[PDB]
Amino acid sequence: GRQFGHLTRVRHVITYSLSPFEQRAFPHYFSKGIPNVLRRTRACILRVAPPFVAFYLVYTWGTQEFEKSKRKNPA
Amino acid sequence: DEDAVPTLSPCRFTGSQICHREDGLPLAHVAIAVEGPGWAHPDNVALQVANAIIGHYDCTYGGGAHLSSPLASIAATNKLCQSFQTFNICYADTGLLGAHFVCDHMSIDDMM
Repeated sequence: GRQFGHLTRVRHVITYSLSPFEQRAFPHYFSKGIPNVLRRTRACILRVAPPFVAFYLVYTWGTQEFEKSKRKNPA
Repeated sequence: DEDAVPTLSPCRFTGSQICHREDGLPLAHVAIAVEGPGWAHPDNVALQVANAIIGHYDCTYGGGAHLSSPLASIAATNKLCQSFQTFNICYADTGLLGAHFVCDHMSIDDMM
């Protein structure tokens, strides 16, 4: 279902738009663009990054213990 | 006269959209137009002929289904509007050429 004209009630909202043939597809692409990705990165590192390094560490340690274990000195 | 008498500068036509959503009003009003040429241009006559072919409609016109203009006819039988009118507005070197209509919320798409 769904349709358009039966979704919900909206009042007093104007929407100015401009035709795609009158504007640029990539406005300040590098100018405003890159700052935004850095800002999006800041916003999320502390939530995405840590779990992963914990694995990165568990992975390298895990490998070292295993390979070092199949060796032996006395007895 | 003398100094301080300027002329008229041309007006860039843009081509965009302004939507003022207001579900409290009971019928939608829509006006769409391309850029027409100004008063002077010889081709306002052919535009007026084409506009006439499309014509106008209103719910109080007698003759529904049998109206010549296909827009008018399909609008009347299928009840796609309350009214519609073509127009050709003229200004110095530009103008608005198109149509305006008034209809129920579920008929804007078919009407367009």
